[PDB]
Amino acid sequence: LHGLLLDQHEEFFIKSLKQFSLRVEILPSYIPVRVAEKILFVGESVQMF
Amino acid sequence: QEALHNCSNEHYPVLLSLLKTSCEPYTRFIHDWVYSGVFRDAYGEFMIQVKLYWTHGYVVFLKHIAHDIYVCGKTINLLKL
Amino acid sequence: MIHELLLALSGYPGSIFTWNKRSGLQVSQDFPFLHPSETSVLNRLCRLGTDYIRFTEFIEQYTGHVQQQQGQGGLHGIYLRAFCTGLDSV
Amino acid sequence: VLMKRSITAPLAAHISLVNKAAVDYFFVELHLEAH
Repeated sequence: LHGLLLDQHEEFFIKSLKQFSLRVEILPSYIPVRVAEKILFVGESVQMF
Repeated sequence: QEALHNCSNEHYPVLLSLLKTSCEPYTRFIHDWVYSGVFRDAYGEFMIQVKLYWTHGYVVFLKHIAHDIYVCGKTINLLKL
Repeated sequence: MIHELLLALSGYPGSIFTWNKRSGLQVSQDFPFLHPSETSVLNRLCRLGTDYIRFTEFIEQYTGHVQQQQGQGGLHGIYLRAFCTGLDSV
Repeated sequence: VLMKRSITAPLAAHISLVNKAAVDYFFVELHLEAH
């Protein structure tokens, strides 16, 4: 909702335009890739505007 | 900074209550200098301090608002002159 | 036997149930005052306190040891700490 | 979450009102625009 993170030096399967990249390898298998793409898109979108 | 460094702890609401009263004086400092333009000096522990006459020495919380207050007080300080 | 067993099982090693890190809790098993009938039931009870001491040691070692943390998930990170909290609550 | 949404919000809106009154005070009273 705010594009903010406090996580330093641990994984959360995500790392104006950019500053987020998809950690595809670490991702939980029981949570699909498809929703994580939407999540990455939303976080980037909120950071942009 | 201990707050942003934390995200979840058994002392996380405890530290929230600690900082919430540990920031009680500074909000009062800012509530002085904006509506009066004169802050009661303690020891110079206010983060800002003090012809065209402006030569104020200025050059953590958001410094995005620090310069905003730094200009918001010096203009009222000119009206006192 | 009465208080000593509960003291061992809570995770305070005594002089009857001697803590090692290679054999955990262990009966002294060198007295002819205790016999093979009670010995076995006691060893079965020793297992639980051994595992318990391991659990509490890991939880204490890695939760509440730093402010909140570069990085290795098996030693650091929020997720390991939240694991130790869940393990303590179970 | 760590943020200010009840402290800076009734404060920053007042800062701008002070600033606009001062910018007004220069022009319509001391006539800098005529200089």
